[PDB]
Amino acid sequence: SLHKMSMMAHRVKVIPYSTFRLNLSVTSPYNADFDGDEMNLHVPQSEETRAELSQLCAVPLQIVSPQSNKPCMGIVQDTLCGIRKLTLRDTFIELDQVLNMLYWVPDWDGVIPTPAIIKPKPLWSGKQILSVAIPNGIHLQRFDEGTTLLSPKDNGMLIIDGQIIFGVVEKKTVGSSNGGLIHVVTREKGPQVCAKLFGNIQKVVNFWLLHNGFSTGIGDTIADGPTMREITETIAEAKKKVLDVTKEAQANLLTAKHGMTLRESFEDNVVRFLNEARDKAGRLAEVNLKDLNNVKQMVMAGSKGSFINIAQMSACVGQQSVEGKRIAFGFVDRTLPHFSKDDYSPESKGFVENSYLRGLTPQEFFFHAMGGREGLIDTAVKTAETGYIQR
Amino acid sequence: ASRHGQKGTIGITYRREDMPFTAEGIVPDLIINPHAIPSRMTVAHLIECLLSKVAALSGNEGDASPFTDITVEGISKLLREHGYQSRGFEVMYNGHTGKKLMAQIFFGPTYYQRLRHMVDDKIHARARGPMQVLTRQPVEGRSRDGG
Amino acid sequence: EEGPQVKIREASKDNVDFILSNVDLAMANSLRRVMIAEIPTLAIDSVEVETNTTVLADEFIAHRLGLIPLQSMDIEQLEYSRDCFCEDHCDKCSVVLTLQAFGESESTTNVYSKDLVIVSNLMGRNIGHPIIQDKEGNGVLICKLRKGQELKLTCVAKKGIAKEHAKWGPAAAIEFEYDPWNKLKHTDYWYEQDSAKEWPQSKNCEYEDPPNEGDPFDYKAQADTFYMNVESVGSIPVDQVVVRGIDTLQKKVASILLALTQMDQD
Amino acid sequence: FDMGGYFIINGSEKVLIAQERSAGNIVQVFKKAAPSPISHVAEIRSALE
Amino acid sequence: TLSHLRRTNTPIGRDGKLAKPRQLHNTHWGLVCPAETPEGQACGLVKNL
Amino acid sequence: DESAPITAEDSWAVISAFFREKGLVSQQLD
Amino acid sequence: MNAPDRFELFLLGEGESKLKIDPDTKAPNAVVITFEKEDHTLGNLIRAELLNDRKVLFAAYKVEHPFFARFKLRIQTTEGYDPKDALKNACNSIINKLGALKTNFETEWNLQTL
Amino acid sequence: RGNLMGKRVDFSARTVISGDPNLELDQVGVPKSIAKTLTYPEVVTPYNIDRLTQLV
Amino acid sequence: MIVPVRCFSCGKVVGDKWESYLNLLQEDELDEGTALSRLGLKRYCCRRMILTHVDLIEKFLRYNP
Amino acid sequence: MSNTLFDDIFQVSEVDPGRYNKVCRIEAASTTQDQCKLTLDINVELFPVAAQDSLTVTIASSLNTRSWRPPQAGDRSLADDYDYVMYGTAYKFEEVSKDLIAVYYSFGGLLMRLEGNYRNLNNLKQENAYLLIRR
Amino acid sequence: FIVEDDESLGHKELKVRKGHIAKLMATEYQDEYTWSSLLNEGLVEYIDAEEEESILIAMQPEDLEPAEADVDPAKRIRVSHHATTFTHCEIHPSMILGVAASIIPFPDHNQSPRNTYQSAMGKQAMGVFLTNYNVRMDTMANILYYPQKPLGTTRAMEYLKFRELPAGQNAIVAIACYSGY
RNA sequence: CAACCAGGCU
DNA sequence: AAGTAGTTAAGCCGGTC
DNA sequence: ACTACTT
Ligand SMILES: [Mg+2]
Ligand SMILES: [Zn+2]
Ligand SMILES: [Zn+2]
Repeated sequence: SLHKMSMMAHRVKVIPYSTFRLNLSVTSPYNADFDGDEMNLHVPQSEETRAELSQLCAVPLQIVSPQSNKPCMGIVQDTLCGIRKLTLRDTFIELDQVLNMLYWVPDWDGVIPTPAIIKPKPLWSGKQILSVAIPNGIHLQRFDEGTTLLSPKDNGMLIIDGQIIFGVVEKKTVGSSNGGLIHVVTREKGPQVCAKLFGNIQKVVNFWLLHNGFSTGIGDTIADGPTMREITETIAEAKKKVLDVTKEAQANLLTAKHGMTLRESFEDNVVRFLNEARDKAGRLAEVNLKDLNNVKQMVMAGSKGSFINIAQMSACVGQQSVEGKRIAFGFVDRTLPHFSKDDYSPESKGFVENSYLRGLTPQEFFFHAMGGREGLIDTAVKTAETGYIQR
Repeated sequence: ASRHGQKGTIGITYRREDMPFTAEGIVPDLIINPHAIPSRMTVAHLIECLLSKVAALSGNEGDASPFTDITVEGISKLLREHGYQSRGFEVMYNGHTGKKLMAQIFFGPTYYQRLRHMVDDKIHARARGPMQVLTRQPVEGRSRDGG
Repeated sequence: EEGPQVKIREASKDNVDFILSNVDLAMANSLRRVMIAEIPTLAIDSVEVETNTTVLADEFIAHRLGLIPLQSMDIEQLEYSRDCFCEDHCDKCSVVLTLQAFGESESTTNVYSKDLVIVSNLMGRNIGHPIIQDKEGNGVLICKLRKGQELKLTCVAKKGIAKEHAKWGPAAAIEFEYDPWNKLKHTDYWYEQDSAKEWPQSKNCEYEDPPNEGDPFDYKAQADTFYMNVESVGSIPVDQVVVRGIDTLQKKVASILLALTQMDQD
Repeated sequence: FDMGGYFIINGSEKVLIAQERSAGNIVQVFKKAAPSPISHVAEIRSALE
Repeated sequence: TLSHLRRTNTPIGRDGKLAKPRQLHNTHWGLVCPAETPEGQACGLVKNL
Repeated sequence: DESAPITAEDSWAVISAFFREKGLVSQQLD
Repeated sequence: MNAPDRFELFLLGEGESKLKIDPDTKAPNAVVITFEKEDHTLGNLIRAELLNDRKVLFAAYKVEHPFFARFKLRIQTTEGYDPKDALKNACNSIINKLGALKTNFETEWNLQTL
Repeated sequence: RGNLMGKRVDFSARTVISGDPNLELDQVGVPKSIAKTLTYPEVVTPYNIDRLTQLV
Repeated sequence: MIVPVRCFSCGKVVGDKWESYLNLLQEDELDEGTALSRLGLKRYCCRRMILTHVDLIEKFLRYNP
Repeated sequence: MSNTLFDDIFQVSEVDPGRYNKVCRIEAASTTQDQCKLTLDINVELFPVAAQDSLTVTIASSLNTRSWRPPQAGDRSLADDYDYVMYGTAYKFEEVSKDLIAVYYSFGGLLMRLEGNYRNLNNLKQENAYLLIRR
Repeated sequence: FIVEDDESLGHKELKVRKGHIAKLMATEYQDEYTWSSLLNEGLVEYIDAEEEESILIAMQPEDLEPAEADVDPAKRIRVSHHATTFTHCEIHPSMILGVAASIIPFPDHNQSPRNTYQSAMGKQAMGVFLTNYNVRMDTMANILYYPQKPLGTTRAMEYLKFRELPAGQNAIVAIACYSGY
């Protein structure tokens, strides 16, 4: 229990089956995931006692948090990843179903709103119905990058009188962001209205996604043929960009950067090269992945994974390291007994050229391990150390 | 759990009539969420499936051993050899309506371990009960009925 | 004939590939499902162990006796123990099978779906016969046993559908597909280079006129003609899993009218 | 299939766990901290095998 | 049962944590498994052959 | 050519022979 | 342990009634009907058909939450035309269609071999 | 530290949690077996004499 | 550990096909891959079933009382 | 106001589908005022569009509103004498200096921009606004 | 493996040769030429940590030996046998692992830590710890009804006896968002 | 309703 | 200048005395 | 580990 929010008041809803079921947007505050995590529940006992809970610590109230003057709950996973797709101009929805989506929203004034498209076939736009969730008067304006009142890229976000005028919806809008659709609805309509908004939004989006479906698998991890080769040389060239600086230091022709050894200044240059390359190898694939790519879609919405993720899966994992210094010579002047002494080449100080699609080599593997093993350690240190501080 | 530190708990269970399906009839036993793959970066899972979808078809114990000369490429080609999409995906229909699913799912087998620790051996509740003797506070342990 | 036609492509004793034409996807699926889970069957549902020395524990075995398909031709004239008035059960609501095995052979004695012995009177009606499609006529190996391992049970098959539990299911798989050349754009093929290249076209691509560029998008496009295939397990004949399907789904829709009726009076 | 390698004390299957440590009799040199009357050290832990 | 039979303990210490030993060594290659070790707590202190 | 080189797959046969004799819990025993 | 009884999926429990009709207020001449111990199977279909009766301004249905066998159906119709009836018809239609489809599948089947 | 600043308590329950896209943010699904364990002392009042006798 | 009756995934009886498969391998010196296609096990849900089952029961029977 | 509020025909300068399988933002100028420029996203699946084209654009606040009804209009009023009619709301009424004023319309996503300066008493800033296209 | 350049008919090369191998599978099939033999016949040798210091090793026996006189784009990318000092060769890298990690499919395709988990989580699964469970009276114990070996496998399995005593099943899994549960 | 040693899960 | 005690995350769940 | 007052 780290902050107020780790403890909140909920309404009992007796259901069957042995598990405590809670909504998901309230998952974030406790830090709850379902790999088998448990949660305790205390039952108030006095009339005035439950009052304190219902009036002072009910989830609805905890929504916009003082820890950092912004909402602390918002849309996540499915609902989120799925709210994006439901938005894009590209996405149109037809009557028979729109009618269901309409119904699903427990408020809906039971007034089918005119399709944007009447022409040959009466079509409704994602945004359109989604907006039936957004109450009235909620006013919002964003402007991301190439945003422009006619936002081509379908950027930023414009919602008026509670209806989406333009721009896709994702994390930045319907997340626990600062200028949040949530941050606004809360302050503007009440902690109740907002509370129910998560609901409505969810039930629609959730439902729509149920039928539009979504997925992912290896197919989304392999980068285009040439974009791969194009990468194998982005790697390789950096290999020599290194080789040189290496001989150029074996000849004793390098200015020891003020305050640093030659060796100090040496590695420093090396590393900056590899990673530098690594990121590039990455970026390449990142933009090489088209919109239909699932892994990307997820990154776009902001529901999971980011740059470096695609990077290590499709492009190149990168230089593994420990305590700053790349792998070291635990084996008298070398890394493993599969190396000749005094070798400094990347292929020895722990640079993983292979991606995860490809597959590490024994060395690549073991080194990676040594790297991981460090995280797993300070993870178990920067934890209890944190604990004592927090107390 | 899978074989990739991919632990998880059930949340609901549906019967075939509700489960999504592939025109060929087959339906899933599990349905894990795409989201716990991009961040976890556990590609092996993905691959194990493709290789096992095949091995299941061809009936030849798939070799997913560490450092081998196998490749998704090889595996993809051989799966295409059996008529199913090259990467694994297939198109599926929504068991409720029967309409197609605008997307295609990553279908195919995977070895999953049912691990110890099941809800019913945990779910515990107490409202007044056994009390310690020194402390006069509630005893400890669901097994002793403590709070 | 009149409304939604059929046109059985192949067909056998264990499958009925056919083409459901001129129907609503809704209806097609509805039927699809009804077949899968609400068609009444018959299966062992109560097992009274008197003796067992096998290596498989009581319930282990019981569980199985449930999936051992039984004859359910006239299941439609047997009663749901629950609706019958006999305190518990009777010949009017259930079948009683028996099993008794003893390892005599010095070599692994095998217990099969065949060794089941009906004891209750079937008041003359195909029901309760351990369905066998096995080539040697033994079907479903219930369990093996050593030297002197015995095993004496008693079974009591009752009505029951799939919703209640799987063993009462009769379908087991059901191919379902439509619009093989994505014409209504109900999907959005994933790919690297080419949709067509990477994505296998189906057997049914034939029975329907390929796309052909030029033409604009047929948005008025509905969806009839479904290439199905109702396999079967035995309990009931492939044809049945489809007729009785078409029926039950009908009686179901029926009751809704009937309900609307009593509703009026009060 | 049992591969043994364990014991059976008072009934339950007990396993003696491998214990790790620094090999005896061997010389090693270690440097000292900034505050230290000593610079370096030569250590050898002698143990009659 | 197997993996338990090939497990090793490595006495903690006062200034525990650090990583002098909780770390994965080069010398370790081939002798001890790189991936298998307990999460948190005695992480890397218990190794598997 | 009972003396030609040795490729990949061959490794296994050796390993097999290893555990044949030694056995997963060797150390504990010896 | 806290598992319901499988059969509750279809056995109208003591004092429940397949149908229950409550008039929607948010809009005129349209009603909401609760179908107990039923599911998509029946729902989607009664929803589909209802989508034909042109005198039906609105029709949708939703399964409240998986755990429970039941769904709400909302039907809105042009004035003077009562929804209850609209439901009625689309029901029959569904049967009639099925009847044919039954007949026809049998026809086919008899003219077969193997 | 472990008796006064914190302690074991009555009327408390705990099991495995699982998300449900069908509950209002502020609700919490409680298993029957647990609702039937945990109780709440409620005073008899002309306001509830009825409901309450029903339950008793 | 005895042949599962019916397929977890589609339910198609599969208890009988045990011995048959075991023979279309031993005697009929055939390859699993098709030995199954032989027994009628089309799609993988069912294939996986037989192909993988581990008939431990035998090893069990080889015990005593 | 059951009466049109703008009319003309433009010729497709160029139609664009940036990452949009079923929608294209298009542009064309007026074959009258050399002031009337136009931008309009179009569902080019339910009305294809190829550059250089005689297209009629209209506006108006009707079609001869509330709970949108189905067809039933087998025979009803229908200013549908076109082959693509949308509906949306007007948000911006920008003044590109001079006497040139542009307005923005959005139809649940699909946007649009008009030019000139003659709908002085016509292009009201109202939500109302069915867009229509013919030929 | 010992690689002594004893090749008076070429370069530096592995002691053991295709004959040795076939003379082993020989006795394998007979279920005389054991492990012990591979040892005494100075073909394979036990090199500890300390001694490991003063030696050079080749990962792949082959690949890392013959001369350099196209390259698969799908395969990974290895360095090479740049040297001839190779005194020993790795029987097979896979062996750096351990009982746990050995059952992990494609561990050379997972972000490192992911594998440390499967390493202690697998110690929490169910299966058939022995075949005589029926005769054992241990406090607590679980046996999976119908265990299946796995579709995906590892050459390491074989010796760990995984396929005869699995610990899970092969589930027709689908990766997609559905009801949202 | 004991402790103390010990081990394990998130 | 070394040394030597205290604090060291939080909750839940087999063996001798 | 890490800080204080002892050693
Ligand atoms: Mg967790
Ligand atoms: Zn009876
Ligand atoms: Zn199957």
